[PDB]
Amino acid sequence: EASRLGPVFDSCRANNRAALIGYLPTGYPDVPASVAAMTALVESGCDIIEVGVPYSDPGMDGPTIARATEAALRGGVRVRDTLAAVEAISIAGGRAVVMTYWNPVLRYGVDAFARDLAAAGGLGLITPDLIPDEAQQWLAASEEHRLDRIFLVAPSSTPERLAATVEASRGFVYAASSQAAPELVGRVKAVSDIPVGVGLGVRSRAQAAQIAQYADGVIVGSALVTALTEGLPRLRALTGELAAGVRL
Amino acid sequence: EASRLGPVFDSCRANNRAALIGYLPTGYPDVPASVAAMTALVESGCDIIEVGVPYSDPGMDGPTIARATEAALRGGVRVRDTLAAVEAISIAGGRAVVMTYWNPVLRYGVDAFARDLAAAGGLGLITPDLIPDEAQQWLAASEEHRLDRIFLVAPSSTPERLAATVEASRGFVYAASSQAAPELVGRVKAVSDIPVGVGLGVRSRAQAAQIAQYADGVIVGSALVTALTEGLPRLRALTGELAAGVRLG
Amino acid sequence: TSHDPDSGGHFGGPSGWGGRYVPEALMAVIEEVTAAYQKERVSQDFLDDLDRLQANYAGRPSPLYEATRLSQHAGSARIFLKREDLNHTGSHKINNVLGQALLARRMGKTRVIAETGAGQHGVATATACALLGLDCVIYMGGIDTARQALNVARMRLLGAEVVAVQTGSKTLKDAINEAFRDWVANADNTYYCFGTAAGPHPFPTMVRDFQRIIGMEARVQIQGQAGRLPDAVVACVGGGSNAIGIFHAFLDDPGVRLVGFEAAGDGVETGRHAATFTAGSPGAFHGSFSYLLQDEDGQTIESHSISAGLDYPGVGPEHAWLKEAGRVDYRPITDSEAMDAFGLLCRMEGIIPAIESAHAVAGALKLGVELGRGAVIVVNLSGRGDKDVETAAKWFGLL
Amino acid sequence: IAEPTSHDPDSGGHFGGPSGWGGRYVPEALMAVIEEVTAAYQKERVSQDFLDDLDRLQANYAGRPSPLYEATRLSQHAGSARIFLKREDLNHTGSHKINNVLGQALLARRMGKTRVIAETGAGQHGVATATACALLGLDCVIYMGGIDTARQALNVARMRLLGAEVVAVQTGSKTLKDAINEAFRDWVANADNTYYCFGTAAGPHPFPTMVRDFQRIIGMEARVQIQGQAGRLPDAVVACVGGGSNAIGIFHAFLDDPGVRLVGFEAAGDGVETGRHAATFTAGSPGAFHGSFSYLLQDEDGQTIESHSISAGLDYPGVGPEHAWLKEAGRVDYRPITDSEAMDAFGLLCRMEGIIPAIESAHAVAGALKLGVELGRGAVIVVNLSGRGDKDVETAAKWFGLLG
Ligand SMILES: N#C[C@@H]1N[C@@H](CF)[C@H]1c1ccc(-c2c(F)cc(Cl)cc2F)cc1
Ligand SMILES: N#C[C@@H]1N[C@@H](CF)[C@H]1c1ccc(-c2c(F)cc(Cl)cc2F)cc1
Ligand SMILES: C=C(NCc1c(COP(=O)(O)O)cnc(C)c1O)C(=O)O
Ligand SMILES: C=C(NCc1c(COP(=O)(O)O)cnc(C)c1O)C(=O)O
Ligand SMILES: [Cs+]
Ligand SMILES: [Cs+]
Repeated sequence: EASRLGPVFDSCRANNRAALIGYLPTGYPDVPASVAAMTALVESGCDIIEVGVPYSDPGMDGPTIARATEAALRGGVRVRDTLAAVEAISIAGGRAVVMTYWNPVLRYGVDAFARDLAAAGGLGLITPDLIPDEAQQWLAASEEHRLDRIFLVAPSSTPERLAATVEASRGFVYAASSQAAPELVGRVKAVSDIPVGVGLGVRSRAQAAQIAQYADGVIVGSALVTALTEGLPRLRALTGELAAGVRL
Repeated sequence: EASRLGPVFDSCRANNRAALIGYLPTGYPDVPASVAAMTALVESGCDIIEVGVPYSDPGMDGPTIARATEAALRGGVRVRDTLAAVEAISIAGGRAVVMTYWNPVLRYGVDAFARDLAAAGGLGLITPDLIPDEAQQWLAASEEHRLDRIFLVAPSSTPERLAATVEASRGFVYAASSQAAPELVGRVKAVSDIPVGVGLGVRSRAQAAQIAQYADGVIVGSALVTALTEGLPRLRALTGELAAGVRLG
Repeated sequence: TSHDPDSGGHFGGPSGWGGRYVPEALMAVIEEVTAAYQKERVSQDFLDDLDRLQANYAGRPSPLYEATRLSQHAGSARIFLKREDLNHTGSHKINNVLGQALLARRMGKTRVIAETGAGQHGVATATACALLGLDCVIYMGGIDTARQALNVARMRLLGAEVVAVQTGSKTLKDAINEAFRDWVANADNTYYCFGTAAGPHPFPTMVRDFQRIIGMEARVQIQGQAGRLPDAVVACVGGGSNAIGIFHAFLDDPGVRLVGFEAAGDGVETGRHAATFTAGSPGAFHGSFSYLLQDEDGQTIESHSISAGLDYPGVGPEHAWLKEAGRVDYRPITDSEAMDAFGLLCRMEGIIPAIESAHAVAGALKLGVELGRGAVIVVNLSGRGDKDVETAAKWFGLL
Repeated sequence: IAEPTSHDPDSGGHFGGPSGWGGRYVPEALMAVIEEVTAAYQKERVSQDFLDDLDRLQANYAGRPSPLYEATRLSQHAGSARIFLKREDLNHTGSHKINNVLGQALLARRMGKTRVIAETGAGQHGVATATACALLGLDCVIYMGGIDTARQALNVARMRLLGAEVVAVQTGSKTLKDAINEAFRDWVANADNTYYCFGTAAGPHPFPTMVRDFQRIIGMEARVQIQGQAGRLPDAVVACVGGGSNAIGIFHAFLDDPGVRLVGFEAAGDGVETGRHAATFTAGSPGAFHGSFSYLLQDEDGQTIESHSISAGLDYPGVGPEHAWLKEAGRVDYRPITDSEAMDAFGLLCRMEGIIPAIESAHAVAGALKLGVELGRGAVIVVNLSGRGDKDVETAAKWFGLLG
């Protein structure tokens, strides 16, 4: 019927706010600590948890996240560790999706990974290096196992491809990126009513507030990794400030 | 008429001996010391003195003479210093020929150098890098100024070139070089009566007497330079040993 | 040709080799380059400029030479060397670069970036950017800037900026990553001049098309010089550009064996190699679905080879399609084997080859023993080894 | 067919008179092996089987014909003249030297020699000799000046990988002229079994003629290529001049074209007035040197003045005799180009055309730029790009501040 994250953005609509989407990579600084930090995000006011799968060649990731996934892989993080983190978030009451590059999914098996992600309580998959043109396997698995599929749009996206990408998305659309962020969100709002998340290197409460004026969800990742590196209390306080900014 | 060095070999062959031909380069260790050493050669029994003109790129010179010619050049030796060496040898009663690569002669002027060499008392010119094929100017100046012309023959010389080189020479023929040396002298004396000198890297009386059996002259160069490096007394001693070797009875 | 992918860049239908496994942020410029290539590949003005440069500037055609002094070392077979080592800059890379450099100019781009491993593609790219007046930036792994330092200075003299990549394995794999990040940011005015037959559509097809001239020339030259088609055509395979270029003219000749030789480093059983087909498995990497060295979770295994050009854990998707169809076999060649063929080609033929190309000769020697006397084997000599002289002199103890 | 005999010397090797340029200023100890080479070359130069064996290696092994590229982006710095680069830099081993080495190596096999010696300054002739000796199974020994083994070290290693023995000459100026002196000493001692593969259009007869005849193909090809691309004969043909092989090679086909200027460009080093140069025709005089009578740099007594240049291939105080004859007859003009002028042309060719020339060839490119200004708009100038600059990359990088 509806998307899995559909009810989440509705609850944010009634409360006159946007959703806080928090990214953390599995296994940084280690698997027990990362899962402890991800649970802290739920207790600190994160609406959606992006659980990242550390990849050996992350082309789309900035330096804060890239060096954190390199350390997780040096520590020996496995893909099964991410599914173990989803189950932990779901037990703690949180709502988790998985952001991964596509080759780990191919190695696992697209259908098998979707099945195991759903059984852990996962709600969807964010695919930064998979465009709809190659997602035939993923579309079938997304329907079979009732998982949302979050594709990325870009400021450079041609009108034809933007409409094709939105038409192929369930849950919300990742608007990855001046006036570039709201203008891109407006082009998505003009072809569909699907929620739009915005990732813009958010660092402060003021920045998260400026984004919530036009986006249905605010995506924070690098700033959470930087906080977790200083300490787990710093992440708790920073997540709190981010939880307040989305309600303005 | 006869060559300039004719009477010298005539006297040696009459004394049952060979002519001792000594080489020293002009200006080693310096110009005055080299003239002192060439005079010493005359005093010590050298029948002919090969006054060497140091050249910047001497392809025919061995390591001992190469080092000495570089040192003489660093000291500023000139071609005009070689003519002064000949005057000094003529004054001391000696007999001087000049050994030189051809380019310093061309730069001086072939006729001019021949005129000035004979005026200084020189008797001939050894031309190790001048073959008779290119020696038209030298042949004319040589007949004009009554100078001997010593060309070189090698163990590899063809019968045609050997006969042509011996025909072109006056005074003596330089046989530059084991049994290759006496076999080469035999090829020259098969076509002509001209005296033959043998350069063989001689360094002792035994080797000097060994050559005097078949050659008309024994040519010593490197061993005299190595001796001069040790000093004039060593040079006189070595020359005395060689002067005894070129004699047979 | 009949061996082209579909509109989405897929080889072979259900298998799905190739395609476009890239972020949406690159789709606007990737479709832009695709349309520009489809338009200019049938433009006589563009074809006349490419032929004019290949002839009067690059030095084409490269000759085909029978190395008769190698015959006794190849089981009395007849080794024919396709002399790509004689091209301007000194490798096959100039063929692909001259096509894409002209294309960048046709598209209005003002900046050209490129990766490089051995430095040959970097030097070729820097060469064409100097010729056409383009801004050039070359990404090169820090390890490769050390062991191929000659080509770094050639690039700098040609007016190109060189950026040393220190992340990852600091080799060809990581230069490509950074050059991809550069393109994501500067796609408005930057053309990515890709150096091998890999990457997302249209690059595997386009690179092969610009390298087809090698095999087309070879197929005419072998018939004139030998009176028949060869018994086998072999080349070395890093990403696959020089191998696909010499293979393509021979795909539809049923009696011609096609063998690609890949770097095996210290041996495949050692984990210090780059033998993608021998030890890899299907996966998506650097924009295409192909074979690559990957662990049980799908993480890219770092490769190692004495040759910088073959030190790459992936391989072009058309090769994966040719391997699946059985049209081409792919075999490993170790560092020791390649260096023996290196020294042998120096002493027998007076040709100092690239260590990349030396892998093909080493494989050719083994294939000559297999096929016997009189067998004709055409070898792509992909580049000369001026960049490798210091490496090789240390290998043979000449310092 | 073969090649005509209109500009050749007499039976003694003399240009322009029986006592003029060239000849044989060699010791008698070398005359046997020189006559043997003269006889062998006279016999094989008219043998179709020999010319076939040579053309076969030149086409399939060395990559001939070399192209003729119009460097359009150089026109601005040449008074809007049209520069045509004869791309000898694309030959196997990277220079024109391979043209002459292939002929002489083939000849050394026809003579039954088993040992080949050669001299080298820039390393390009040395590499080409070791290349042919590896190809034809001959033992190879290369003589090189110790100063040149340092500034052209890339070629030293290439020669060793090809199986040759490299000997560093420490006498004299430790450059090209001293390598030749040492190779000469080797030949005198081993005239019986050894072939001397001389690498330039100098030395005693028959080498000035034989080297020129093996490089004639450059001018033969260029004369055809330039008429097909520019529609007419060029206004001038230019080349750098060390010993003179690459110049005489591209010059010869144009000698009988009265409208074609010929300009050779020699190395002027720091400047002809500074005493640190190699401008043999500018600051030299006639004399006998390295087996021939020609021009050389020499003091008042006749001693060879040591030469200097940033290019090891032009660091030679002498020149070939056929160039002396052409200079006296007025057929060819010879002009100096300094180190700084060459390196400007070097960097310009890199920036504008993507060709990294040899520093020797950069002298020719610099001369062409100046000549273009004199002739003006539309003039057609052919330049012999004698070699590539892979050997000079470290020298050029220091010059342009890409090191430190
Ligand atoms: N997302 C993502 C990925 N990290 C790697 C893939 F797994 C990184 C990546 C993506 C794209 C490429 C690429 C390339 F190699 C050549 C060309 Cl011409 C164009 C490209 F876009 C390279 C690496
Ligand atoms: N005597 C004497 C001279 N020392 C130099 C001249 F001044 C030395 C010499 C003589 C001859 C040559 C020569 C050469 F350069 C090339 C060839 Cl192929 C053959 C040669 F024989 C070289 C140096
Ligand atoms: C990596 C590049 N070279 C690879 C290479 C290869 C292998 O690349 P292919 O794309 O597999 O042909 C073969 N031969 C030579 C001489 C090479 O330089 C480069 O120069 O950047
Ligand atoms: C001296 C040799 N080379 C001289 C040279 C020259 C001058 O040589 P000529 O004989 O003057 O053509 C020109 N160009 C290149 C690329 C060269 O290498 C040598 O390497 O032995
Ligand atoms: Cs590979
Ligand atoms: Cs000169």
